[PDB]
Amino acid sequence: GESARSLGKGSAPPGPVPEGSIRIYSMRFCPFAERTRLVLKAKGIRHEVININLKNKPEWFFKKNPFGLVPVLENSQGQLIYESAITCEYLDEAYPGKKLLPDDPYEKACQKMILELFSKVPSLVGSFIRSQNKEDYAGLKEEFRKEFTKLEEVLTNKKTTFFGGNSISMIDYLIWPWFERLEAMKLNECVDHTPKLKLWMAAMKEDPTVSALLTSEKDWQGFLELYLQNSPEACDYGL
Amino acid sequence: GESARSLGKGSAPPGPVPEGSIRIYSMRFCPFAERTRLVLKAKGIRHEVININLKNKPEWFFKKNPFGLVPVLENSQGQLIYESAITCEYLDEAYPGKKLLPDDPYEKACQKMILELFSKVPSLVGSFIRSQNKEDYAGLKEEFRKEFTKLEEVLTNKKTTFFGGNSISMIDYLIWPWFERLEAMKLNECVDHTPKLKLWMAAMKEDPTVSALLTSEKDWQGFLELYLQNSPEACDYGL
Ligand SMILES: *S(=O)(=O)Oc1ccc2nc(-c3ccc(Cl)cc3)cc(C(=O)O)c2c1
Ligand SMILES: *S(=O)(=O)Oc1ccc2nc(-c3ccc(Cl)cc3)cc(C(=O)O)c2c1
Repeated sequence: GESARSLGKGSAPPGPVPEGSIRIYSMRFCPFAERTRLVLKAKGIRHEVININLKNKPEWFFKKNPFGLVPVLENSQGQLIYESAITCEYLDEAYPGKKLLPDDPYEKACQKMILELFSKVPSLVGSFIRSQNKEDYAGLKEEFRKEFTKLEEVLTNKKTTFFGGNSISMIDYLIWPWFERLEAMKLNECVDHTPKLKLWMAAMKEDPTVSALLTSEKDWQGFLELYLQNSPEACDYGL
Repeated sequence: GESARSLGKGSAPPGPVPEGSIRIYSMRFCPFAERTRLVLKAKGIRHEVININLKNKPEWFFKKNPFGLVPVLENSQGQLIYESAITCEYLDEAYPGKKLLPDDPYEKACQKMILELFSKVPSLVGSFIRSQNKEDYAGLKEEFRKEFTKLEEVLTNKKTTFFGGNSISMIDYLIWPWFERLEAMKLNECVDHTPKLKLWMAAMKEDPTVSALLTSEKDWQGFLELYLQNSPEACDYGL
């Protein structure tokens, strides 16, 4: 439990990444970094995690990513890779095991097109934070439904359980972390008129990788409570 | 000249793409679609162009891309690919000739990270359109310089003429179309304190692919004049 505690302002910069492992600079409740962690787990990649206190960042972390954002991968050769979708594609290419992206140029482009379709959803988390009452909440639900109908159309067209076929693949993991938090946001009704999307969510929760990393509603709310209180302890909720 | 004229509202949907060619739905002055055209030319890919009148779109074009945006690739097998960066990566993978993206997972990720670094520049075209006087213009220049300093740092770190090395590669073509329009926007002073970036621009203009597709300042201004007048003839400036 204690080894997961975040590194913040004044922490010593970590040592080199050992041969045979890759490191991810992450935060336990960041959906972008969850993408990378899903991919690490799905591909069976040996790794270490350093959590970053994003409310109280170490100065040395800007040497890992000049933008100060997680996720960041660092390997034994000293190479640094950031931007969540880039870290995921890098891992899929650089490591053996289950290929998460198809080899076919067209089918890979399709996955990336679905990812572009999804692009408005992460910024609706900001809309969620700024929603203060029942009227804001009604409008927010409508904003989520609008985006979710687009994803429903993809699953209708394909007639598969997942966004890349009948097997879980990269695209599913790239979109999953925002769906993971719907119940905690009280936005689970927004999939009510998207039945294929609703079944997709149930199938995702049964995926061994997703299940291994899933954070409970209570933990989501614990984190959120502290994060909106602007606590430097938010990132270490539950330790 | 006349074959380049755009298809608009009421035009007949085009026939199938012939075997041996790929089609791009484009517009002659769209920088996103210029990315794809640069890649088609650089890789020596046989193709046909259908220009879309973006101020007066054919209803059938939404069957090619539900979002109604260029570029869109359509091949002889009926597959449709859109989103400019996706069309480019697709072409690099699907076709023979010069590989524009490196094979190495890390160096490919680096190109994509530079692309993410560039992400604010296309939206500064909107800032440009909304700039109405000399005070707005001063602020606009400062906004461009801020982004350009980030790219200057990439070239300083690498000590190469281009963003992916000493040879032109995918990343250069992905960012080029916005730099092509700097002189016409009267923003060429914004590279004055970024000397490596300024030399990059001069080297790009000498690239045979870039040179083959480059549009003159006068044509840029012709298009812009008509586009801001909201003309349905803007897209066909010069015919
Ligand atoms: S910060 O840590 O720099 O960035 C950040 C990380 C994670 C965030 N998660 C949420 C969130 C968490 C739980 C629930 Cl139920 C809803 C939303 C929100 C935000 C945010 O934008 O405030 C996060 C920011
Ligand atoms: S529209 O055609 O749907 O989209 C579109 C295409 C191209 C644009 N080009 C410019 C532009 C052209 C020349 C110069 Cl000097 C500066 C800017 C602007 C815009 C825009 O956002 O208005 C374009 C829109």
